Amino acid sequence: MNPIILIIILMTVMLGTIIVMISTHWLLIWIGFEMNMLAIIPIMMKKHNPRATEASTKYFLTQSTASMLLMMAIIINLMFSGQWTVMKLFNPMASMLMTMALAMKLGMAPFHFWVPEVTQGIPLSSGLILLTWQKLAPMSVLYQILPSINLDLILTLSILSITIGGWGGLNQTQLRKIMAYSSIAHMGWMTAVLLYNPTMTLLNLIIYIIMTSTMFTLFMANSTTTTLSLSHTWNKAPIMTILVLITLLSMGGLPPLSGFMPKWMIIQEMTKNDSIILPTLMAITALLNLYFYMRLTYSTALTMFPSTNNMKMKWQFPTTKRMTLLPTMTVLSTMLLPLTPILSILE
Amino acid sequence: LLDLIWLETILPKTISLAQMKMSTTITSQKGLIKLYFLSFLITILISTTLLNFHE
Amino acid sequence: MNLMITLLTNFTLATLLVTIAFWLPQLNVYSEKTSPDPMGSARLPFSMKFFLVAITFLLFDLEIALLLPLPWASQTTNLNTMLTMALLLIFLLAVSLAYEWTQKGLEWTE
Amino acid sequence: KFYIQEPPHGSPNWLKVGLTLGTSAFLWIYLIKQHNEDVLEYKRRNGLE
Amino acid sequence: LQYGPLAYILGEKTTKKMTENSKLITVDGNICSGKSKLAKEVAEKLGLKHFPEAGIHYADSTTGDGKPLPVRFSGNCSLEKFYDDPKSNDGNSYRLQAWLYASRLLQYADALEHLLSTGQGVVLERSIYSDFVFLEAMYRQGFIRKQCVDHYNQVKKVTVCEYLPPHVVIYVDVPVSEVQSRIQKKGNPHEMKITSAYLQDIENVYKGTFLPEMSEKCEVLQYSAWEAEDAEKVVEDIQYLKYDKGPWLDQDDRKLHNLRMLVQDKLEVLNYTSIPVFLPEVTIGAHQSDRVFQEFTELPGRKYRAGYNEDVGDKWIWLK
Amino acid sequence: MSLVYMNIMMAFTVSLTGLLMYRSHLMSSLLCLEGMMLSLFILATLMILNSHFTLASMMPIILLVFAACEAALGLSLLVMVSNTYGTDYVQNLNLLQC
Amino acid sequence: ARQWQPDVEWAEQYGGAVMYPTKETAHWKPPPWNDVDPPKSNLTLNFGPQHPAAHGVLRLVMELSG
Amino acid sequence: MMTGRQARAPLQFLPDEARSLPPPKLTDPRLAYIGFLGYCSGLIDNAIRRRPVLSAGLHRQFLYITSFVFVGYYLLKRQDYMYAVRDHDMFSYIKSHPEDFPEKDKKTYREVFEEFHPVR
Amino acid sequence: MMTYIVFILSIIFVMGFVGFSSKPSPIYGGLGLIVSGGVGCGIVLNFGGSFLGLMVFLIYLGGMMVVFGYTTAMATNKVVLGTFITGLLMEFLMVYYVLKDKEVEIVFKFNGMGDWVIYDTGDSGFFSEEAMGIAALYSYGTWLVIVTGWSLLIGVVVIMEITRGN
Ligand SMILES: CCCCCCCCCCCCCCCCCC(=O)OC[C@H](COP(=O)(O)OCCN)OC(=O)CCCCCCCCCCCCCCCCC
Ligand SMILES: Nc1ncnc2c1ncn2[C@@H]1O[C@H](COP(=O)(O)O)[C@@H](O)[C@H]1O
Repeated sequence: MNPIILIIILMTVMLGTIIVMISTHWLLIWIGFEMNMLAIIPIMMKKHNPRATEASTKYFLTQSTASMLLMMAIIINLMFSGQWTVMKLFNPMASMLMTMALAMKLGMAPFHFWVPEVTQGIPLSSGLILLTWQKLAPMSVLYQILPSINLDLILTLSILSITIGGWGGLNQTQLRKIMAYSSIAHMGWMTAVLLYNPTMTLLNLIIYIIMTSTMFTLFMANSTTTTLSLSHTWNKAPIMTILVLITLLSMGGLPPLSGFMPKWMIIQEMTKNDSIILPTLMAITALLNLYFYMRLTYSTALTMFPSTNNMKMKWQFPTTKRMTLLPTMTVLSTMLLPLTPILSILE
Repeated sequence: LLDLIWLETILPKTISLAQMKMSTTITSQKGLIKLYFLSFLITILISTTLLNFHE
Repeated sequence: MNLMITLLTNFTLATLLVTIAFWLPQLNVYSEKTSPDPMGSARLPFSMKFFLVAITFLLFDLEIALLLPLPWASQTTNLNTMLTMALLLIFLLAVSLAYEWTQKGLEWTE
Repeated sequence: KFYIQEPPHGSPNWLKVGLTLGTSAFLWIYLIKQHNEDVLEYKRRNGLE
Repeated sequence: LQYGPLAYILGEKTTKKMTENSKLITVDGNICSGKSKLAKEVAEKLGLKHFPEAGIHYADSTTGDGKPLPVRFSGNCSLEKFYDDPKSNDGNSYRLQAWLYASRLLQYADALEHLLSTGQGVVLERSIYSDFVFLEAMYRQGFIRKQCVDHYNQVKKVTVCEYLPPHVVIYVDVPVSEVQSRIQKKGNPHEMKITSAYLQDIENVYKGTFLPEMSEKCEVLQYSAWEAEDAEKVVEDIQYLKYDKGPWLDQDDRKLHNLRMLVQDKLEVLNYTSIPVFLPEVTIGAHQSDRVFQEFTELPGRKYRAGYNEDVGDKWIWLK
Repeated sequence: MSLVYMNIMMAFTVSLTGLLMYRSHLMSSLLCLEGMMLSLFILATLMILNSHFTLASMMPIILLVFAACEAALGLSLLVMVSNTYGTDYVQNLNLLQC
Repeated sequence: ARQWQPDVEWAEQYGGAVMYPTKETAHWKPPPWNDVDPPKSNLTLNFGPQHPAAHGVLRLVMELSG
Repeated sequence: MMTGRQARAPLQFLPDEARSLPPPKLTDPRLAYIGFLGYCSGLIDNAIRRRPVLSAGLHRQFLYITSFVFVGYYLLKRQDYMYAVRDHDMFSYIKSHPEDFPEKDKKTYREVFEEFHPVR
Repeated sequence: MMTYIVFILSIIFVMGFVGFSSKPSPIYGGLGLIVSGGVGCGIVLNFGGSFLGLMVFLIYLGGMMVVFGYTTAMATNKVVLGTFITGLLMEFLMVYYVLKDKEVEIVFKFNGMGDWVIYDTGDSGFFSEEAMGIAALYSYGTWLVIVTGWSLLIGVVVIMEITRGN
């Protein structure tokens, strides 16, 4: 791929997300999602192997079905309210179809059946973009339609996303599928607190983006795509094993690490609204995520697996990969819990 | 009997094997896209008829 | 209504002449024959280039679909904006053709 | 000499160190001026002199 | 990093220095096919830069002081112990073959890096396309197992697909007995222990596998033993080659830019040499791994990046 | 409400259930997607004309243009799949099971 | 004596496609390491003796490439 | 929650009434922990690239500390602003609604009969 | 019956979507989608949407479905007839319900009158209102034309990138 065309295509991805974020007309929302998908398809097909074409095809089919259901929800809104203002919706059928469309775009369960496959087929950079940047625009639309969202529907999608994101990563060795099931579980955690406090939704989104960007940046820097290949990292750079240790311990929700912060604030807001059973079941299900994170930490950092002889040749050559913002993203994803009342800047 | 088997069994091992088996039920899919879109349609049918989320 | 009558009459004449062509010389019995090509039996290989010129047609046809309300849009009272956006859409069709040009898309069906 | 091929980080990158220290000290003096302007604006808006 | 995508955006296209003389040449032959001086002669006639055969310590020659490190840090393998005990129990044989394949992979990455950054053709000696010629000979002579050949074919499948073939292969037809006489005139007590059937399997895998697939993806030149001595005949054969075969034709600026961004990241070149297929001839235990790594880290010039070593006298670290 | 809107929504949901139940072909999935687009086009036109809402007359053209570019993108993905496997059968697309 | 570290027997546990290889998850391999699955042609036309633009009686077996 | 408040003047990081608040002092322990995060970022940047951790990039660590303090100062200003606006809305709502807030008649513990539960 | 032409074309539209979306093969599915696009175009044309119906026939059918049949020509059962007649049974039973009751309820409630009654009784002078609204894409739709043209230019670039295979 031409770097000029790479610049223009990534700016078109960002422009599609911006058009979804800043527009006051439902057609322009749909246009921004079309621009976003249409631009991010070549970033998935960067290496031109059959798994990336398969992944881009599954991604296309799911996002196109979501875009058509979104436009049907918009059209029912034009039926029952005659207008186009991006605000609450004026029909629970349009609200239900738009909630379904945004849950498809986020890969929330039970529309989760594309996110591990599509994350597996594409490279680590496009997987980073898919799991961080493509989670921005539908959370913005859910932020703007939350007076019309059915509470039962969003909590059912949230519990199903948390349970499947828990039980999915417990039998995985690929890193990209682990990050994808972590994405499904974290989207459940985000959408559960949405009708209670969407500031905590923004908080969970930003902390998940920081942690996910840290782990994908470490995966790009160490060229690891499986657990077993990740386990060789101590014999080449043990600081990378320490950082994936502390970051995977952060992403499960261990205190004092700052991935405990979002889910603790989500329990802090959901128990205000007299829901005590529901964040309890959410917190009990998050221990599955923390369990396969413990599996990954034992496989990588706290032990030392046997290696092969050709590591001695790689001892002699430094990393030339420009690890952009990786110390910043490791410091922010772990050590932000003393700065927890910074969450009011998202109000 | 108690403190290598049964107290070691009732809380942690039964839960561990249960989570093992449920993780095998989740992640044993045949990869087929037809089945996933069929499950999506089943979801929209259950959310329209069974739980009545359109109300 | 008159359009529907005209469409039905033209379609009826077409189907009537096709009925006469498939049943009046099929009154013949002539003879039980068997009749037992550049490619013999092998599968037709896909041509990437014919598909690319079809997609280039589809995208320029969408750009035409944007350009079609121009004889109505010349009547507007915002003529500077209309002339700007009209020149910009024809310019975007030209830039799409230029990127199809320079990146070798118009080759061997130029 | 030690190295057979000259490293990129053997000689210091004086343009990079100059940009680093200059931008850093510019942010420090802009932050000090911003904080003094903010304490003066607070002590005027609530009137604490 | 002086080169990146920004250097590609700002105008530097690597075909703006790609002349007709910029040809990657790999000279091939058996253990005494006399190609040693022939590659240097062909390099010095056309003005091409000569890269010799990668021994054990090529990676030592690229990094640090250039002087060879000990074998326990580079290789953990002895060619001499392979010549003495080819059917050895400790697994020196495939471990040596895998280290030599990684060394030739590194040398081939350096060769393409020089060819793409300078525009000067490079004369090589037994590139990675001619490294399995010794693997299959060791397998036919029973020196390693089937699983070692499987591991090598995995590493070849995930390494050689990332690279273009050479331009000119200069292979030298020498009989086995002349090679044996050159080994006996050499007088090396290790090199004389090489058997006859091993050399015959080397020649078999050469003439039946290497040239029948390098005859299409690149250009072969196949000389005898006594006509590979006049260098000017070989250079005249090189200068009059109709460059029409091979995938060096469909290489514009973007594809060679991808290749150049590949071959400067040496941890991406050597990414899948250490695939975790735990094979006992190369699998190092964790205690010995940590011990060799913490003895290697104490070596001078090796604890930090190559401009950050006080023990060898890198100044100005407090501003870097 | 209006009777024809039932038919257009039911055509949208029939094309949905066609898309949401694959048989063999990926081209049939794209055809079901564009049947969904077709029903959306018709339904938008009937609403915008019945409202006499003049400014949204340009909206169905925008729907048609953006989703035809979407369809061209999907046809190119299908073409690359059928270049890899020889057919556009969906059972070839299951290498991401593991 | 010293701190124990895992062996090959422990290392190959985490290295399948899944973590718990059961009856259902048994036939699953790891992918190729660079995520490149192996690719798993050119037309052959036979322009027979049916054609006037060939001057009379000619059969042409082409091998087109598009 | 407070999204109807900062929408009449949208996309203002710090509005015009944010200057009426006191700014955070430059010895703020919140800002000091942010500067410690800058120091840790400099140490991890010298560690992941195999530089000497404490000895290389004192200009680089100094810019990491400068950058985090410079961002975190305005982040703390916005934090103080949003909690101030939270309390201003709360106090204006309690003042403008006396009927929603009864002043509780505070019974002293002589009138309050709590049950005693004996630990015997 | 003649007051019901939009409704009868809509019944043919639903029947045609059941016809192709039961998916015999992409060739006949393309055929059924073309015939369905024609009758849905007739639905549009009977409300005075002349430009949008001609945008169906020109753009949708004459370009995009031509490209679909073009790709179907190059790239490339009991279940079909059974699900076909199942959808036809469901549709004709819903039609019999809404014709006996002048009312139906599946998701929404729907009136059973002739769908001419939902119109307006005015006029528009010397212009089609829908034509002038489409003409306002240039005077008013500046941002809309900018994002549509940029998405089409990116569409050309994206197709050329993902079909190059390098
Ligand atoms: C309220 C909502 C509003 C919005 C809130 C904020 C949202 C921020 C979301 C950020 C999303 C970033 C997406 C990821 C980066 C995109 C570009 C990219 O792909 O970078 C990787 C790039 C790939 O280079 P390439 O040569 O193509 O590699 C192929 C294989 N070698 O290069 C590399 O591989 C180099 C290695 C390092 C790459 C690091 C990239 C980090 C990007 C994220 C930074 C942290 C996020 C911002 C901080 C928090 C803000 C709230
Ligand atoms: N499997 C192998 N067996 C013997 N020698 C090998 C093998 N692989 C590489 N070589 C090298 O090939 C050299 C022969 O090339 P030369 O002596 O330069 O003609 C030997 O000296 C070895 O260093």
